[PDB]
Amino acid sequence: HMLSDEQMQIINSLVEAHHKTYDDSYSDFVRFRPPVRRLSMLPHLADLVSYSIQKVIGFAKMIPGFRDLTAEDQIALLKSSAIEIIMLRSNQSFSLEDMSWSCGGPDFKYCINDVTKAGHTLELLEPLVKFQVGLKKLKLHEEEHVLLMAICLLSPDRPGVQDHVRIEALQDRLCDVLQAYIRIQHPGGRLLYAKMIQKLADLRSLNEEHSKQYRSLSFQPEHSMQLTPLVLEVFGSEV
Amino acid sequence: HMLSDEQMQIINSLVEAHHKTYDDSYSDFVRFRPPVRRLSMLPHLADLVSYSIQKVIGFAKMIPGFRDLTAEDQIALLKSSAIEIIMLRSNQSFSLEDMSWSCGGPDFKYCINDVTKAGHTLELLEPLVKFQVGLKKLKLHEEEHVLLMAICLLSPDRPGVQDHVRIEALQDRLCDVLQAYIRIQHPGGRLLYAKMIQKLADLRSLNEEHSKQYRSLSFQPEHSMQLTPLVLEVFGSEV
Amino acid sequence: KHKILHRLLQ
Amino acid sequence: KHKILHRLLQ
Repeated sequence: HMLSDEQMQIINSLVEAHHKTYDDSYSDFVRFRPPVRRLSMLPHLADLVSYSIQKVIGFAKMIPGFRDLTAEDQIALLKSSAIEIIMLRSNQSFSLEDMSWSCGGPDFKYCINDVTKAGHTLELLEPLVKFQVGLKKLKLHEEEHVLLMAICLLSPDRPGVQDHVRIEALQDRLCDVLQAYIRIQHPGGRLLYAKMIQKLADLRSLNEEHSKQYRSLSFQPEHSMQLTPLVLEVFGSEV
Repeated sequence: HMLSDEQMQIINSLVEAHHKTYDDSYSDFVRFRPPVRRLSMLPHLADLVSYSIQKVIGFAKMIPGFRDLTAEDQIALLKSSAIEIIMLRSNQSFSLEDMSWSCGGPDFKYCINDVTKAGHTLELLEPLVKFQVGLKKLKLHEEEHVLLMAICLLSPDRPGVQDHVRIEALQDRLCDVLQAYIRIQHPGGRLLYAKMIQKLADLRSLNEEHSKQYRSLSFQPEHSMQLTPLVLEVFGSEV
Repeated sequence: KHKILHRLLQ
Repeated sequence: KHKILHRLLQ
């Protein structure tokens, strides 16, 4: 068959929303507190994550049907998925070549080691790379990548969500466009969809793991003081 | 007459405490979010102030008799005087030559203009320079400058102080050493003391003015998000 | 609270 | 609260 207008205008909006919020030159990174190779990377990475949340929020605001949700459900969805969306978009800067996130010269190239000097260990930093590699290999079209993010964000299974029925409906509509698009426009993608939805499950573990690690970090004031107000708010437990 | 042992060992400790917490090369400034000339300097100056609070705390911890105060009075004294102490120590980087704070190349030289792009206006930025100039002119010895700071910090007239009698006693002892020192070691300083105590009154206005300006800034989340956890805590109203 | 998020969300 | 100050004050 072939895509419908309503469906296609979802893709235009999402692709445009991503372009308006993701810079392939990573030029704004010079405004972050400089990276330093207890937890010397914490200051810089905290700024990177903070910056990203802001970007994920601008993108979310442009997902069709999201601005119609209650301020509360919008907050609940962002708080629970923020980290997952940061991880998804980060794939664009990930390099299978050097297994790192290359956002600039040697200064902004992020190795597994670096994330360690920011409060995280190898044991759990391992799944992040595996996720990045598996995701990178799927060679997603910009349209599929931007859709997966919109779908992740609209997961109705999030702590704190109220109108889980409406969220469920929206996520469903987006899942259609993603399925249709693969079928129509993606040659050789018979299993792709299932593989993508699979990636959403991997993001949950990565999410949970991060929560535990972050919790520890935040309870130690000498460390939480290195974070930013937005990060402390988005990953905080206040309800 | 001449100084006593107890008195002199107060001076050794204070001078050493300042040396251990003030770097004349301002080398750590490269770790702050870079300066940018709504409120583009806010990010960098917020880091400068944050850094300073940390330094003022390390100094305070070394003021004789301070660590014996209750954790509460220590917090109350720091919260109310922090800004004044930041202003006093800043005199060391102030230049009557160019009316600015020269902490590095053109990048870390702070003009009145810059503080404006950080949420503050000229109307009240004016008294800060006048204070800096008047203070600079007094050509204080390192011993007198470090004493004035210790005295400012131990003002018993601070909102939230409990044991105001003990604070009052400590500040009094320091006032002795300052008075004695001027007399014994400071040739030509008959009015100096009175001039110094005068400066404490100017710091109160500067303090009050800052409070009002800061209050406005902090109530606007798009701005407070640019501040640091420590700054938000020290200048915050939580009791 | 969530003061900052409410703001960023317009 | 004053979590950070309590910490910095040892």
